[PDB]
Amino acid sequence: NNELEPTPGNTLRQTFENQVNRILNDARDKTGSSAQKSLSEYNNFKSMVVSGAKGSKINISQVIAVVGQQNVEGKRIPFGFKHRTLPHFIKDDYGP
Amino acid sequence: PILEFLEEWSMENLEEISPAAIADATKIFVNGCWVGIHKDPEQLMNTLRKLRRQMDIIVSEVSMIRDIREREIRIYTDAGRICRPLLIVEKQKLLLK
Amino acid sequence: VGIRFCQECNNMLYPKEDKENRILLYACRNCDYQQEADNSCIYVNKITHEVDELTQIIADVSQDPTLPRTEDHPCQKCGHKEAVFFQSHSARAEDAMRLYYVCTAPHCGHRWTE
Amino acid sequence: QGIEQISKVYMHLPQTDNKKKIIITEDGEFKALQEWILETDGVSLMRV
Amino acid sequence: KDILCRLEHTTLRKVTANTAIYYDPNPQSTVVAEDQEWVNVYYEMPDFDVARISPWLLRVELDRKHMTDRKLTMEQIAEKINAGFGDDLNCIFNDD
Amino acid sequence: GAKKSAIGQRIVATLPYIKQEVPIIIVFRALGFVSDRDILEHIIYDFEDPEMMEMVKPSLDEAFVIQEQNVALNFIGSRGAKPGVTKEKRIKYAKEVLQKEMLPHVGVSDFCETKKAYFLGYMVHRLLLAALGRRELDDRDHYGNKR
Amino acid sequence: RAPSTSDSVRLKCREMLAAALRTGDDYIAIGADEEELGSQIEEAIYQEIRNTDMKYKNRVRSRISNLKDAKNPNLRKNVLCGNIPPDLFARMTAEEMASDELKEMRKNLTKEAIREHQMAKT
Ligand SMILES: [Zn+2]
Ligand SMILES: [Zn+2]
Repeated sequence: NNELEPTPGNTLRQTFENQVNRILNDARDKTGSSAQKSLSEYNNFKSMVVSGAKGSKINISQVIAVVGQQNVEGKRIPFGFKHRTLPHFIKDDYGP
Repeated sequence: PILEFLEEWSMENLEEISPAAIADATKIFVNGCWVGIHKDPEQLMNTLRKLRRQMDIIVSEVSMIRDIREREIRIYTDAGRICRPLLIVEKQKLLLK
Repeated sequence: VGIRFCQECNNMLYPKEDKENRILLYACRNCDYQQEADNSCIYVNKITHEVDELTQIIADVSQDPTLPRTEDHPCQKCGHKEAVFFQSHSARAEDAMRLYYVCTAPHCGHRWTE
Repeated sequence: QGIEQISKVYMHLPQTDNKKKIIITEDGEFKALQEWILETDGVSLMRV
Repeated sequence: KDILCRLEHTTLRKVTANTAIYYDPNPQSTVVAEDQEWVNVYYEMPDFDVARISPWLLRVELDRKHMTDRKLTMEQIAEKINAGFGDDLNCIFNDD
Repeated sequence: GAKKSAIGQRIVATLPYIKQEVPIIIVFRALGFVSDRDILEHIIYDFEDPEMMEMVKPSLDEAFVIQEQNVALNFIGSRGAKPGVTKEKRIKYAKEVLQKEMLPHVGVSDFCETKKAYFLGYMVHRLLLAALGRRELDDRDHYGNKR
Repeated sequence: RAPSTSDSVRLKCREMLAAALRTGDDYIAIGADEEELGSQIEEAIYQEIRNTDMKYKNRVRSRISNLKDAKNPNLRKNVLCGNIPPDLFARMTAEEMASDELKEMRKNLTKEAIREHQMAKT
């Protein structure tokens, strides 16, 4: 509807994708935090991460809750096809 | 056989047209060689799809790509292209029964 | 814009100033054919998007299976409900976030933008 | 206007404390001021 | 930002919308009537256009918002042109 | 710097077995098209779109010196990678190059000249749609462009 | 209190300034000597510039355009009535204050809009 106003130093597409990126990033972080708070004291992923000997918190959030946004060159997956990332989507679809 | 069938249909060879009509017709290429133009791409594409699915003149692996936005119908029959089978869908229903 | 061709050789008529009466004449070099210019603007260029996408969209995209279809914006020349909507995604705009709609019904290639 | 070999210059306030203006107060304390800094994409240092 | 405008290289192309070459041979008449009213101001006090001037015309539209954002005025643009080309280009500018 | 910007961008062609690019309209003249309307018909299929028309003005004015097919053939043969001994041999060499070396898949017979001309015009048209941004640049890694 | 001058350009500038002040018959409404006012203004401009160069000419033309326009009549009314003294009118800073109220309103509106247009750092 052309009611998103760009942030300065950023074009309208850049502002849009930045909004989407921050939304998905905070969604992943909230889900991972909630998953971490659910971990028992005997959960051995939490043992290995609390010791710091292997893995990390992001690994636990990925395996338990959400893998998250996949990025290429620091960007979401581009339209390799004509306005599509794959043949399973309508053209001009910026959904997650 | 593709060229023979297209000549048998309402396709106009580039040697036998005024350029002024080329804007209002779909350019038809065969292996990248511009064969002609056609005045109705939807009918022609449906015909070619039917023929390939029946395997009457067009053998399978012959690719018929219509760029609607650019008004182009590229037909490819050369070797080296990579293809895979897919189940045909019609009226949001499978032809497989 | 000054696209005019010679009526003898069909070559571009270049602008030429007639100092004898101070009027523009589009003259063919190498075939010396003159034509009374009336545009009075030999050349004009656009820097800030004096082009519109609705001039360029083609009605045949109503047949595209890959484009999405919505019924929330009916046509304006036949009232047909279904419309195919998409983004131009071309240069000279640099923000294709707006949508251009085509009436999906055949024989009505009416278009608009929202 | 503007000095050559320069493109759009980003004016901003550094939320990072290192780029903030650190001053010594009268009490002898380090205060980091939030101030406007300009980050360009080209370089002509003598002119600027 | 006022200092920023003194750094960011502002060329003419930044602040202009469009450009047209007209003939407009008689200068005290104009091919564009809306030009006529303010052109007659500068032809009430003509200088180097006493009864004649080169019978072409280069009209350029200047983007208002870029003039304000870069804090440019009509006078400095006219002075810059006349300095870069001496007397060879007589530049007549509308009121800002 | 002195004149390169007034003429601005203009279109060239780098044909095979030629050590130097050539203006495109010279190549069209070499295929027997003197009228600029005829050449632009093979390139621009709608003459009412002034942007595309302004795109081709620099090349047309670049090639305005030559108006004869034989002159363009002499031009090309002078720039050939195997220079002919004289104007006639240079013309024959350029004629053979256009006959066989350039766009052979369109055809290698004399009567295919028009077909080749059309194809060449289409290529220029595609380039213009790349220039005006109405089409998207093709991707080298797009696997559909592979064999 | 206008010192007369024999310079053709200066007196021509003065009479065109008077031919701007005649617009709208406000001088009839007030009853002020528009010729003397124009001579005072041109003297002030020449004192400011000390020359007949481009700055002098375009300053005079900017003032004459700002006087002639009908969308800012109260400016001319204040000038002729004496609310705006002539020496101040000679040294107005373009359209930033010497302009109608609605123009200043929209200029301040876009001045505030360019704030949100150009802060960022996200
Ligand atoms: Zn001619
Ligand atoms: Zn409709």
